[PDB]
Amino acid sequence: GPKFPRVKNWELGSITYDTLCAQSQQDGPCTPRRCLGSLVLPPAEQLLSQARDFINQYYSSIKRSGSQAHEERLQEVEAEVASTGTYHLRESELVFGAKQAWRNAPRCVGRIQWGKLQVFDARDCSSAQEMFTYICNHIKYATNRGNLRSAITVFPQRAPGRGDFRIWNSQLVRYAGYRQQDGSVRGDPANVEITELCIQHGWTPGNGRFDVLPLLLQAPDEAPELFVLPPELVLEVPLEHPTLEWFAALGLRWYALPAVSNMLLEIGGLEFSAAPFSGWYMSTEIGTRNLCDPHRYNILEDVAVCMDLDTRTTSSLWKDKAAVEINLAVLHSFQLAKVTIVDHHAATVSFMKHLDNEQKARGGCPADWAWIVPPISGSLTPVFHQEMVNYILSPAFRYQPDPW
Amino acid sequence: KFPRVKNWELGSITYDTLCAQSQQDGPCTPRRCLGSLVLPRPAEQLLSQARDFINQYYSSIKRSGSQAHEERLQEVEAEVASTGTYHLRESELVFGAKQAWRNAPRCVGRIQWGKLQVFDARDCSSAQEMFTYICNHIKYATNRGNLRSAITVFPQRAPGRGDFRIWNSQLVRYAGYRQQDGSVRGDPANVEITELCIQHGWTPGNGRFDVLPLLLQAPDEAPELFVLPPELVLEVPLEHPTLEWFAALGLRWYALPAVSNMLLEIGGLEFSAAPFSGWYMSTEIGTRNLCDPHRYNILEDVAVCMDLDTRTTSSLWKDKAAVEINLAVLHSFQLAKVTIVDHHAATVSFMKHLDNEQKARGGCPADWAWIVPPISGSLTPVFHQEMVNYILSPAFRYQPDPW
Ligand code: HEM
Ligand code: HEM
Ligand SMILES: CNCCN(C)c1cc(C#N)cc(CCc2cc(C)cc(N)n2)c1
Ligand SMILES: CNCCN(C)c1cc(C#N)cc(CCc2cc(C)cc(N)n2)c1
Ligand SMILES: C[C@H](O)[C@H](O)[C@H]1CNc2nc(N)[nH]c(=O)c2N1
Ligand SMILES: C[C@H](O)[C@H](O)[C@H]1CNc2nc(N)[nH]c(=O)c2N1
Ligand SMILES: [Zn+2]
Repeated sequence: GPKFPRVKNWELGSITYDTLCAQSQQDGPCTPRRCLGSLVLPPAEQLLSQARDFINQYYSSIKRSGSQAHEERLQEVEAEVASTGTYHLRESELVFGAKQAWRNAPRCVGRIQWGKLQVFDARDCSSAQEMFTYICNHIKYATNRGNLRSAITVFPQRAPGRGDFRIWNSQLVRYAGYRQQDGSVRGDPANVEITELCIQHGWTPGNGRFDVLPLLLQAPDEAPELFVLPPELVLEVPLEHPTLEWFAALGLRWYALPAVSNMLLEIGGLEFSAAPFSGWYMSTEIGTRNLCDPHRYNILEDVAVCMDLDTRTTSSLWKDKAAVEINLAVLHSFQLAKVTIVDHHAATVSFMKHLDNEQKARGGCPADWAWIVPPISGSLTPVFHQEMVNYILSPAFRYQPDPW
Repeated sequence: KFPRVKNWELGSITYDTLCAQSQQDGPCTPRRCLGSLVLPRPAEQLLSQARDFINQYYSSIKRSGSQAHEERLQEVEAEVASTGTYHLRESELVFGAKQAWRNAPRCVGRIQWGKLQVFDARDCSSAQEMFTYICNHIKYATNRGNLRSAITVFPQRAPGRGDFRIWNSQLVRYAGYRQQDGSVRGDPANVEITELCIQHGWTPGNGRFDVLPLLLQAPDEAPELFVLPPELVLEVPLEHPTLEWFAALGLRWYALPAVSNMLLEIGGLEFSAAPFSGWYMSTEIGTRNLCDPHRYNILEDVAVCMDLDTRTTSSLWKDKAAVEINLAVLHSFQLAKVTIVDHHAATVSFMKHLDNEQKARGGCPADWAWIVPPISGSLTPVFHQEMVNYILSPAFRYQPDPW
C-alpha cells in the first residue's frame, strides 16, 4: 500500500513501514544497479540549510516548532553565519545533538540507551594538556568503578582556517601492537600504526601483549603531545572461565571501557573533530572479534588445543566450541569483577525493543544489519530475522581521515 | 563507478567491473539501502534479452561471430517476429541454467556451478509426466547418499496460458499440522502447503516428520496430488557423537535440498517450474531448520538435556546447544554416508570461488547477509570479505505462490 520501504520480521510475521528515511538528506553508497551495503568504508549557503534543519529538529524535540523562540534562534544563526561564516550551539542544543547522533548511528546495537548519555561540554578547551584533563575526567566518570555510564566529551568545533582538535588514537584505551623481526605481532595487530606513531613521538615502548598505549593529543596548529594514562584510571578485567580452570593461566585480559575517540560528531553542519564517546561492551566484541579474529589476537587455536579439540578438521566445529567458551569467559569474568557488560542475546532483544520504540516515535530506525547482527550465533538472536533499512541521518557520528 | 571491494582480514582490494553488466535494478537507491530485505517489493525487449543471451552462449563455446552464431541469431529473430516468443536449444538451456546458478547472489555453494546435471523436461504435457520427471530427478540427485547437483526444466511460460507449477516450495518438505490451541506439530514453515494438500484430498499423518505429497499443476488445471515413494526420499536420523541421549529425541532430516518454487529466466524466456538441488550445508539443518524460533524450535529442549542454565542468557545455553545440534547433523550425515558440507568448509570454498570469478569475469554478485552462516559468522572468512550485490541474467527469481 504505502510508498515507503516495507519492512518485515520473519520470525513474527509482522510488517512496518519506514517513513523516517524520507528525512535523510545524505546519499549512501548504493544505487539501483548494485548494493554496496556490506562495505565498511565506501560553504555559506550549505551551512545555513544544515543549521536551519538542525534548529528545526531541536525545537520539535522540545515542541516549540513555528514559535517565536524558534524563528528567533533561526534569525540568530543566519546572522552569525552571515558575519563570520560559522555559528555556535547553545548548551542544550549540543546535548540534544550528541544524543541524536547516537540515536542516529545505524551500526550501534546499544541505542536503547540513547536518551541516557552524559554530555561533558569541553568547547572551552585550549591546550593538548587541557584535553588530557577532560579525557581523564571522562574516564573517571564513565568507568565509575565498574558501574559504567555512557558519556561523550565535546571539544571545540572545526574553525575556518584554524586547525582541528584531534585525538590520534582510535580509542581512549588500546593495547600496543609490536611488529617483530619474524614479521609477527606481539599485542594487538589492529594498533600497529598507532604504536609506531607513539614511538616516533618519543614514547618508551614496553613489550607485553597488553601494554596500554599512551594518548597522542593534538591542539590546533600544534604537533601532537604524548600523554600517559595513570594506570589506576584504566580499569581492566582478567579473563577466567567458570569451569575450565586453565583458562585463567592463559593471561588474557581486556579493558572495561570502550571509548571511541577518532570519529567526527557533526551537528547542524558544525563539525566536532574531537568528541570521544563511551558506553559499555557487548561481550562478543571482546570474546569474538578482539580475541578470535584472525587479524587480531587470534587465540582460537590456542584455546581449542587446551580444550583438546580436533583442530585438523573443520567438521569438528572446534572453532565454534572454542569461541563459545571464550565468550563465556568474557561474560563470567566481567560479572565476577562487577563491571558492566551485556551478552549478545540481551543486547539484541533490547535493540528489538528500541526498533519498536522508534517505530512509534519517528516512524523508523536507520539500522545496518551486518553490524547489528552479532558475529556468533546470528540467527539465534531476534535481529537476524528483522529486516532493516539503512540510511544516514544528521546529527551523526562520521568517519574522518587520520590526522597524519 | 566501479566499486572498491576490500577483504579486512588480508588487507587485499579488488575492483568489481562485472556489475556493469547488470541490466536489472535492485531494491536500493542512494537515499536508503534495502539490502537485508528478503523479497522484492513486448517483442523488442524479449528480442534484446535473447540477443544478449545468445551472444553470451556463443562467447562461452568460444565460437562468437561464427556462422552458427549469426544463423542462430537469425533463427531467434525470425521466431520472435512471427510468434512473439522463441525456443531454446538444449545446449543453450544447459548453458543458461549453469549461468543462473553462477549468478545467484545468495548461494554459498557456487564453487560447484559448472558441475550441474540438466534434465530437459520441456516435452511435458501433464502433471503425471511432471511427477515422472521429478522422481527421476530425485533418484539421480540422491544417488544413495552421494549427492549430485541437478535441475529439471519444465516447459516455459506462454502468453496464451497458465503456468506449469510445483506448488511445494521444496520437493521434500515435512508436514506442519496446525492445532486448535494454535501450536504447530511438525514444520511450522509448511502449514499453508500442508493445508492445501489436505484440501486436495490427502490423508494427513500426525508426526513431526511426515513427508508431504507434491502438488503438481499443469496449465489451467487444478493441481494433482502425488505421493513420493518412501524409498526415493533419503532421510538421515540424527544422533550426537558423544551424547547418547540425543538420538532419543527422534530427530531426522532429508538428504536432498531441492528448491521447486523459483522461476528460471534465460534470455527473456521464463521457466516457472524448474526444480533444482545440490546438497546441504549443515547450518541450514542444524541452525535454521531445527533452531529457528519459528521452525522446529528445539534449542530449549536440547539445552535441558545438556543440563544447562536456561534461566539466563549470559550462560550462553543457546550458543552451546546450537553447536551440539550442528555437530549432530554433521556427525549423522557423515555416519550415513550422505553428502554434506559444514559452514567452515563451505565458506572457504566460496572464497576460492570469488577469486576464480574475479579472474574470469571481473567480479561476483554476492549477498553478504546470506553468504555469512547463521552461527559463528566472524569465525568464517566470508564475514571479513566485502561483497557487491547485483542482478545478472540468466537468473533464479522468486515468483508468486500460484494460489
Ligand atoms: C551503552 C552501551 C553500548 C553498547 C553495548 C554498544 C554497542 C555497540 C556495538 C556492539 C557496536 C559495533 C561495533 C563493533 O562491531 O565493534 C557499536 C557501534 C557504534 N556505537 Fe555503540 N554501544 C554502546 C554505547 C554507545 C554510545 C554511548 C555511543 C555514542 C554516544 C555509541 C555510538 C556508536 C557508534 C557511532 C558506532 C559505529 C562505530 C563504527 O562504525 O565504527 N554507542 N556499538
Ligand atoms: C551444491 C551444493 C550447494 C550448496 C552447499 C548450496 C548452499 C546454499 C545455501 C546455504 C543457500 C542459502 C540458503 C539458506 O540459507 O536457506 C543457498 C541459496 C541458493 N542456492 Fe545454493 N547450494 C548448492 C547448490 C545449488 C544449486 C545446484 C543451485 C541451482 C542450480 C543453487 C541455487 C541457489 C539459489 C537460487 C539460492 C537462493 C535461494 C533463495 O533465494 O531463497 N544452489 N545455497
Ligand atoms: C573489532 N571489530 C571491528 C569493529 N570496528 C571496526 C570498530 C572500530 C572502532 C574503532 N575505532 C570502534 C567500534 C565501536 C565499538 C564500541 C563503541 C562504543 C561507544 C560502545 C561499544 N560497546 N562498542 C567498532
Ligand atoms: C531456513 N532458511 C531458509 C531461507 N529460505 C527462505 C530459503 C527458501 C528457499 C526456498 N524456496 C530455499 C532456500 C535454500 C535451500 C537450498 C537450496 C540449494 C540448491 C542447496 C541448499 N543447500 N539449500 C532457502
Ligand atoms: C565485510 C563486512 O562489512 C565487515 O567484515 C563487517 C561485517 N559486520 C560487522 N559488524 C560489526 N558490528 N563490526 C564490524 O566490524 C563488522 N565488519
Ligand atoms: C531479515 C534477514 O535478511 C533474513 O532473516 C535473512 C538473513 N540472512 C539469511 N541468510 C540465509 N543464508 N538464509 C536466510 O534465510 C537468511 N535470512
Ligand atoms: Zn544496499
